Amino acid sequence: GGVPKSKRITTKYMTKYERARVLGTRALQIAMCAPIMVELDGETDPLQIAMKELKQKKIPIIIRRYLPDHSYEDWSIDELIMVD
Amino acid sequence: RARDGGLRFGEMERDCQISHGAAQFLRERLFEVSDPYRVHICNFCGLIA
Amino acid sequence: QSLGEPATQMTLNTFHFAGVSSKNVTLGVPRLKEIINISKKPKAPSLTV
Amino acid sequence: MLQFHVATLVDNDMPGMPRAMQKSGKPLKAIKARLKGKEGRIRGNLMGK
Amino acid sequence: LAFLFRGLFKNLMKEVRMYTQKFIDRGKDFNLELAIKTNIITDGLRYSLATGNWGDQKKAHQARAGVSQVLNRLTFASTLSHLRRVNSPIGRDGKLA
Amino acid sequence: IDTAVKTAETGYIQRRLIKAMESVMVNYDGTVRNSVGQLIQLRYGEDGL
Amino acid sequence: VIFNRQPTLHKMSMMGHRVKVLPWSTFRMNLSCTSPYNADFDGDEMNLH
RNA sequence: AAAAAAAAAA
DNA sequence: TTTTTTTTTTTTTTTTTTTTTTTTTTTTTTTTCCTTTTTTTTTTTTTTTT
DNA sequence: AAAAAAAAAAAAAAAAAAAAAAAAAAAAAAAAAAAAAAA
Ligand SMILES: [Zn+2]
Repeated sequence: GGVPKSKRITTKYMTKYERARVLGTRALQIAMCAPIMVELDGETDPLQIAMKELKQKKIPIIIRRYLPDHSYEDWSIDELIMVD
Repeated sequence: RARDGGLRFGEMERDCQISHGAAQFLRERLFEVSDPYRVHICNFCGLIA
Repeated sequence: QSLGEPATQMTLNTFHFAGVSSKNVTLGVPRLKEIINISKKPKAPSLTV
Repeated sequence: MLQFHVATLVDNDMPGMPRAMQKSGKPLKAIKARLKGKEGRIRGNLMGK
Repeated sequence: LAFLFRGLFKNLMKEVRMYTQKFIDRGKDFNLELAIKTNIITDGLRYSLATGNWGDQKKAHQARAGVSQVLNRLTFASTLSHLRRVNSPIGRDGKLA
Repeated sequence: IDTAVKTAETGYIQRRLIKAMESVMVNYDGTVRNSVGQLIQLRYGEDGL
Repeated sequence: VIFNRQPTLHKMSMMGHRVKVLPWSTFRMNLSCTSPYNADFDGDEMNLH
């Protein structure tokens, strides 16, 4: 049940529950020796690198938001806009 | 303490971890660091094989 | 949780009570018990006419 | 006797029925006594491990 | 302890009665020292003082618990307060104030 | 006395309240639904904030 | 780490904290955290996960 | 090692 | 000789009583005591007799 | 010196208060069917 990109009705803003699991999954990926999409300035804790490449929206995660009628909308990271 | 036992992650802890909206902390404290197990299940009957 | 947490604090006004009206009214947590349980017989039914 | 033994294997707390007499002066702890309760298998071992 | 001695003396008389009825139906006599089982009174008082369940050992579920307690030896005042304690038989679950 | 008697029914009321509403969640369409998907509120708190 | 006082009444009764390793043997927390935990520092025991 | 009881702490 | 009118017999509800059943805050720390028992049957032993 | 009866040791056995929902029994009015009187 792939909803088209023009027909997405969910919010365009990443809430805290998406942010926590995206940061955790990306930190686990960097800790398991994935390539780092951005430059480095001496950060060693991979959760800091996870925020650092979340600022430039360079994280390859597709969030599959589930509507209550068991349909899903796929949103990229760069399609969402950070707020804190 | 005398039997070297862990802490009781009771019902109210589960309640307020639901209230925090943290699914992974609940899955950790209630499946990962308490009693994980793997079972083999028949697809047709759904029972332990 | 945000409705059950004030129920623990519904005993601080127990003292310094004398009563001005002689009207039967259930107050505090048992009155809460009358509204959560939907009691078909309340302890103090009253009409405000 | 067979019906009594089967039922008190399953359920030991039903009124009107003779209690399953364990050796040490206690009733039998049946499957229902394992599951039902605050310290049972649901509340004390699954919601609260 | 008087009530405990009533129960244990009744059990002793029942056991003595059963022994002498077993040995009277065969036409023989009996010995009084072999008739009295001395473990009954001693074992009953020892059990009901060590355990605290105030009654028969087989029927301890109908008996009151916590009548006999281990004496608290932490301070002298704790021992004096434990020796001068009064317990109400109302259970510790009553909503009535 | 008032601090002891109550605390039991207050905790029982809290457990009942948390068990009646443990799966009510704001969904991605803004509506508020329970575990079975039954609609409760079209917006959370009637304003979605 | 996750820091928890029992009984758990609301959401802020178990919260996240950062470990600072200190010399003696008690879990030393700040004073402004006494209000959400309902701690009293009179022999209160408290849990860490 | 289990079960029960009692005394307590917040 | 048929129609109305009284009687009967179910029929469904009502209402009150009785019975049943299920429930009783969260966590933590120490001891003590028991985890058989008398009864009945079976087997071995000891003494006595021819 | 061999065979039988009674006594003692060893082994298995059974013996609290509250509140809501459901079931039940006496009652009670209502409605349809059957029997009798009259025109
Ligand atoms: Zn199968």
